[PDB]
Amino acid sequence: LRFGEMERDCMIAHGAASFLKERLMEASDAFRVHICGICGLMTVIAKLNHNQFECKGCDNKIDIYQIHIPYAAKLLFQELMAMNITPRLYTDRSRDF
Amino acid sequence: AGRAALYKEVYNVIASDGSYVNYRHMALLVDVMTTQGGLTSVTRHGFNRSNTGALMRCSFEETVEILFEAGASAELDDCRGVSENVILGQMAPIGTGAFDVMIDEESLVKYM
Amino acid sequence: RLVKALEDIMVHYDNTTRNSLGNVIQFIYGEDGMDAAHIEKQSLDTIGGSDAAFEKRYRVDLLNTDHTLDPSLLESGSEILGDLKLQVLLDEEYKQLVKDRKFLREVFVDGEANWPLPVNIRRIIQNAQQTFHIDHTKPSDLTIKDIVLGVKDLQENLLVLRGKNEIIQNAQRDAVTLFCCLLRSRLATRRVLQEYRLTKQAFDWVLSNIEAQFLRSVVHPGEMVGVLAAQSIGEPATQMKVTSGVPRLKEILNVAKNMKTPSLTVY
Amino acid sequence: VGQQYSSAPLRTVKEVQFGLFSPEEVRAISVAKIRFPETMDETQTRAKIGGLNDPRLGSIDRNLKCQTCQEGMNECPGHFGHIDLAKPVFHVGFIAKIKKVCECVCMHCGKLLLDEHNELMRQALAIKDSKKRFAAIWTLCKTKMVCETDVPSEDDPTQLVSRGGCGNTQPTIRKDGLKLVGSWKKDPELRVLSTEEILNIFKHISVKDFTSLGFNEVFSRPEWMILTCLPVPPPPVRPSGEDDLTFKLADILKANISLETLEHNGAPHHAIEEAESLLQFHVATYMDNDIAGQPQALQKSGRPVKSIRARLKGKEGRIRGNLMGKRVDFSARTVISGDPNLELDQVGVPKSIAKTLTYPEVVTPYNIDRLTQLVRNGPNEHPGAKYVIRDSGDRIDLRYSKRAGDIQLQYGWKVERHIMDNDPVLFNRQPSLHKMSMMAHRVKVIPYSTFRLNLSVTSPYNADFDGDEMNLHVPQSEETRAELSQLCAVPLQIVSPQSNKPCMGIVQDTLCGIRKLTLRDTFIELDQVLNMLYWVPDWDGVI
Amino acid sequence: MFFIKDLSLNITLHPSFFGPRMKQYLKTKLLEEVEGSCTGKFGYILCVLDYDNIDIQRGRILPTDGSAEFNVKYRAVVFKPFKGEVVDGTVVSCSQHGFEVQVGPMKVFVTKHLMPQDLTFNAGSNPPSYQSSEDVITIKSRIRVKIEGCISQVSSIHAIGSIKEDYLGAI
Amino acid sequence: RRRLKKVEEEENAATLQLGQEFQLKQINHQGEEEELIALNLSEARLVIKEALVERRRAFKRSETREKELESIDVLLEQTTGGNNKDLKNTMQYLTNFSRFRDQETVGAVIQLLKSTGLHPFEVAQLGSLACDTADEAKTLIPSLNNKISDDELERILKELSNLETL
Amino acid sequence: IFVYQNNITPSAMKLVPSIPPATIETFNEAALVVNITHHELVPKHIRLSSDEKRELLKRYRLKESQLPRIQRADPVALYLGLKRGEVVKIIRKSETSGRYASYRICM
Amino acid sequence: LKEKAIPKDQRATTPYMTKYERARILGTRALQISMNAPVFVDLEGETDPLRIAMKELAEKKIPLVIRRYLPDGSFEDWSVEELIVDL
DNA sequence: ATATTGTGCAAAATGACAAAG
RNA sequence: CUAAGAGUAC
DNA sequence: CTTTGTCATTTTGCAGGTACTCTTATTCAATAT
Ligand SMILES: [Mg+2]
Ligand SMILES: [Zn+2]
Ligand SMILES: [Zn+2]
Ligand SMILES: [Zn+2]
Repeated sequence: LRFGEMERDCMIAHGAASFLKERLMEASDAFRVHICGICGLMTVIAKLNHNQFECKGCDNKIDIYQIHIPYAAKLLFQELMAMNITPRLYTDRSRDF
Repeated sequence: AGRAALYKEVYNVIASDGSYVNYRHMALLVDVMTTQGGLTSVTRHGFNRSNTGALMRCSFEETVEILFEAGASAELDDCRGVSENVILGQMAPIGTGAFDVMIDEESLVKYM
Repeated sequence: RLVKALEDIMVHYDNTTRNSLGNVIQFIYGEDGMDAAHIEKQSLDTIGGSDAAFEKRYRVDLLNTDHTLDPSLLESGSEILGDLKLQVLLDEEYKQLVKDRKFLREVFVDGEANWPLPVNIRRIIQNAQQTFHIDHTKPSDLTIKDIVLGVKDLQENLLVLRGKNEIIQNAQRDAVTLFCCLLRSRLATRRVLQEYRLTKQAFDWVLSNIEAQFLRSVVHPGEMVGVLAAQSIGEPATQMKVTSGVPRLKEILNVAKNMKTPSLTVY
Repeated sequence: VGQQYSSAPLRTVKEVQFGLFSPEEVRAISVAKIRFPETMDETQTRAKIGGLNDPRLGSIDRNLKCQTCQEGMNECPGHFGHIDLAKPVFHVGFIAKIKKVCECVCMHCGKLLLDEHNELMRQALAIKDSKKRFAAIWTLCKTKMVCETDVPSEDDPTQLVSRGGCGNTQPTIRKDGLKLVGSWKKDPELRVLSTEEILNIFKHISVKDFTSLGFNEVFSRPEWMILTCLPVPPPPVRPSGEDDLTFKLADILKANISLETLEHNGAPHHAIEEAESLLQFHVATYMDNDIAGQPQALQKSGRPVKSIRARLKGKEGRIRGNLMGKRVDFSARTVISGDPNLELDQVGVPKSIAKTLTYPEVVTPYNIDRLTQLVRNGPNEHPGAKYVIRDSGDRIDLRYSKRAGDIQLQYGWKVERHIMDNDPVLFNRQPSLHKMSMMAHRVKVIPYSTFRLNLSVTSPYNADFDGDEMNLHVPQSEETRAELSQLCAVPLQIVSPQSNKPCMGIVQDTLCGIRKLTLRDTFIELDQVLNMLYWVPDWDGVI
Repeated sequence: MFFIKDLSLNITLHPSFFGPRMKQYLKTKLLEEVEGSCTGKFGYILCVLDYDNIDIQRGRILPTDGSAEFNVKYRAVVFKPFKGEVVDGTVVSCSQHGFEVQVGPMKVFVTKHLMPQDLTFNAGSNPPSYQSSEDVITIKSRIRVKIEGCISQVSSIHAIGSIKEDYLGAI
Repeated sequence: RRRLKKVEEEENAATLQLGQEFQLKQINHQGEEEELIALNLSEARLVIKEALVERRRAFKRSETREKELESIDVLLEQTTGGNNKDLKNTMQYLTNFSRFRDQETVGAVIQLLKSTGLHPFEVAQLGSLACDTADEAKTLIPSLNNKISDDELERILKELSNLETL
Repeated sequence: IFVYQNNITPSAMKLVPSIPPATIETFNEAALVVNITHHELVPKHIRLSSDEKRELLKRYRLKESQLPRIQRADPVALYLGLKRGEVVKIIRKSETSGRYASYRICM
Repeated sequence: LKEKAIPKDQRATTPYMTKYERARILGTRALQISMNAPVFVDLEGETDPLRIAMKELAEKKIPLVIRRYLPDGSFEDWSVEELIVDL
């Protein structure tokens, strides 16, 4: 069943954030992807069985993080990259609120 | 005075058919519309032009143009809006997400 | 469009209303800090009526006979007459009521007396009357000083903003001014001793219930009031000489340079 | 089974930093240089090396692991390649921006036209937000048509101070399709501004100049608005009958090879120019096929090609169609019926739906017995269980499992079992114009094929029983369950914030009935009084 | 050289472990992961100072998971070699390509290119050694060496030392 | 800042470029800035022993080279558990090349080097290396060039050599 | 304050900003015939001192941009002679609570 | 963190637990109980983790603290024990 | 004999253009 | 499988 | 001589939410290996 935009709006108005996250991630599509702390791109080669992570270009192997994002979000970021845009994802703040 | 007149017009529209809406909702609407010093329309030309985060702005209208402008201008999205966390699939900072639940080890020991 | 415009508006832990950027939309939610679900329509008694009717309803004089009080109303009803300090208390209370009358007549120019306010005082008074078995004939156990000081303490206890500086205190007073006007209009000395005939324990119970209900009527931080307002405005629109209804709503939200019926009102 | 364990630290995204790809960054992140327009080799059974489906970009076959990461199609995100373009081309999305930028900067010396010496320039540069800075700078410098090698002094307009200006005359720039034509003032000389010269002039813009213009030194420089290395999205982005993106990439490679051969072998300038324009057109339509004026790049079947911008915009784009709202699991939908014998917060659930939708309950000493009983009951009878998930992530399907014998549950395991009575469930009717049109109900399993709900709760849902359908969502965790029961429950919604009054009431038959019951004429005899008293569940038992 | 620095580590605790001995579990799990460890960013990590009160802070329940993410801050004694720094050590092994000197927890490989020409390898000696006109370098022999090249790997720091400069060699 | 990529001058002790996180000032866990302190071999050994004996006391409530080596081995076994190979090698190296015995001498050394107002890295190197003459110290430590007068360095090395015991 | 009859020549407008701290303000008589601030729609505007602005920002934890804005061409702002960065406190008759105090920063 | 944390002596937020706070506390505690966390209360036969969490909240035996974030990034720590549950 | 290639708002932005100094 | 179109329910 | 405000054009982006069923169609034809 489609969980449309205004259903999301009703859940927001109810204030149930965890249920909204559960609907949009565990109930539809949860994808674990790897990024590096230097460039926020998903261009990390991850060999999980060998336990080896490496971002070519940045030339790093310990500044890696894993994030759970919707697979549609990963596809969107890859389509942005293919269209010459860098949606760098960072796991810490660089500015104050 | 513009904000007061705007509230009066919205209230007249709502009460034309005899319906009643609490004051605070229309007050919030007109306050948002006039918070920038002028009349900010509820349109792609209005509220969507405020520097409030590219990801949430693109979810409304002119999506790809917004992404292109954000890339060219190297905008930083701090992921405070609801749409940003919806897109990233993490608990938005709203309702039950407007705080952090932590652990009081001292209290935990104190209980036994 | 409305939902998208207002989606990020939230009430924060300092009771301000802010968007995703932290910009302040309202320094206190709804200009009173109250949850809409806890608001009920009630009448402001001071604003209405005539000056003579207002005096008869509220004025209490311990030194004359035109606006005296029946000694049977309260236990010490024959000793308070001729006193000075209690007359001072009544004088300041009546002066405050007159000031509230003027203030409300300034706020509501048309004189409308029924407005939505958080705590329903009438229901509390009825509950106390039916709970403590007020017989309406026995002299009241209350003392005038008890009434006045209890009302003042209750006003001090209606906290919306918890800060500890001049700005926050002034904002708190501005937040509770109208509800305090209502409270003084209802829990006046004359009304308490004559119309309602509360007792000491009943009066204390009324004060505690008013305080608890007012504290329970405060909006909760984290409430997504923007989405709520957008939906509360948009849902009636679906049910829907001068343009009105949905076309006029469109003319308003889309701030249109040219509108179909530009009319001007001259007094 | 999900995704196997990863040792990388788990964090949440805090900031999204936008920008543009530098060509050297494109080359650094790429894992393969795409050169051949074909996808499969001559054998038609494998992917051609160096082609558009290079196994280093990710495996197009479920049976083969990715050649780069050695992970299945379940794990491999896909890895970008890169096409090294023969000549620079404009990015279709930035063309106007590029025009504005080149209209703000000298086309010969690559310096901003009006330095701080100019009067309005201090006001323009004092602006804080980058967009308004750029707008002011552009509306100030667009009408300046000379580099002004020498300007009157800021102190007074008597002496002349020479800036680093070449003194040439800037042209008036227009766009004719995918290219920019500049007309220099006749001493007009009209000529197409080559993308190479514009790229060169952008590379000569000083750091201060383009950071005043609103660009970033590290994340987006103006010369990165010119394409010289196209990133190649992996097969995940264009899965296969090839995708439209694959065909457009093949066309881009064909045009690139044609231009490169025409340059290598020499040719008249006309042929080189035509090949360049073809490459520009292909690259542009690969990103935005809805360019005003130009004709849409049709597909082999004669239909317009689906560009990436088409994949992102619209109600069915990625954002609105897949991110702001998406199809979900553990949901049901069916026709609704009224039931005066159901509580206000109860919802009647068909037995088949209750047997389909499931909840994962963690095995605990407090629920070992009943969970074991449900597992014994199996998935074909209600109440029962449908799956058993072990602590290792392995999933046991209760169908085909009774052959292996009774399962001995252990604490920490999960039993994915049929939804039973009093399970909180979100109940929704569309269009769902307000929060009351989506409320939490308690499950009551009933033996018919319709959702059943109290008559009083139909008003907030705006629901009838003339064929209306409603949707049901099952929370899958204790947190979501709890906040559904404690925030969205029907009783908590009785008084609406919309107009500070209750939104549910007595309606329809009961309303009529109550008016008939409370008339002064109405009197009831002893037997009917006893019946009516017993019909009240909480009646204290005194007549 | 030996320093002490302010380090932090993010540990995650399962719901099962939240008992009165939670502080003990956090402190022990900081150990067995940082004690005796090696990182390229800060060198070797040998021990943790100030064990009596290590700043564990509050912890943070991860939503949808229930595990708590503590950010334990502590003081750790580290040994970070640096380029061009003289330090003492002991030889433990020798070979054709060079010889290894034990400095603290690390082994520094001085290559055969980075000794005076008079010093030459000798495999005839048991154990094999490096012999010159005036001195011989054997197993368990004190020697001072200057580090001139460091490659910073994470689980194994590698450094290059030399004795070509004046007053470098056996003590 | 969040600069993608990074350009850095190569680390070089002689240039005193110890690293962006090895600067002179470090923000402590309390939020204030403190000088980047460096431990000489004897001082580091004493600090390690103090920490380990404190840990042993906490667990309980909850000189000559051979005897010292045996005692540190027994205490190391009692206090911590496994993965102490690096720690053991460091501890035995410290006991072998320890320039001082007890707290008083290392305190005197650190205050004497403090009196110089010199860089912590340089004073730690001076206290660690058992140098003899002055030009020898300068060639051992290029960072000391054009920082301290020759006579002062030679004399302080003389008192340090005097403070050497066993 | 310069009060003119019909208009100002634009060549006179450019020299209106003189050497600071002196400021020149132009008003048209036709725009001054009616005092706009007596309209019941116009609430009470009170300019804040720098100390008051600092206290406000401190107490509400705000930045300059996080306050509601008032344009430096608004008729009330021109009436009070507001300048950029100055904050006006607005006192309003509210129908939920008797009095409501807002603040607007001149931009 | 030191600058972000507002000292306990001058917290200016409401002392009453909000509805969202109560919902999330009950959800988190129920989830932890469901994952075999220790229970700090006596059980009268209740088996649902959610109602176990409710019983724990009724007598203030939940060892959690809310970190209420202010719009500027500062925060106040309120123990569940001291928050008043009136709603 | 078969693969390969020849729509209607309505706001915003922009351009043309008679008056003004 | 994909795409387009048509009809339809509230 | 250049502004300057001003109209008349050009863009140009959008157009409720869910849900069901069925039908057709996937470049035609000429050329060369
Ligand atoms: Mg119907
Ligand atoms: Zn990287
Ligand atoms: Zn791969
Ligand atoms: Zn130039």
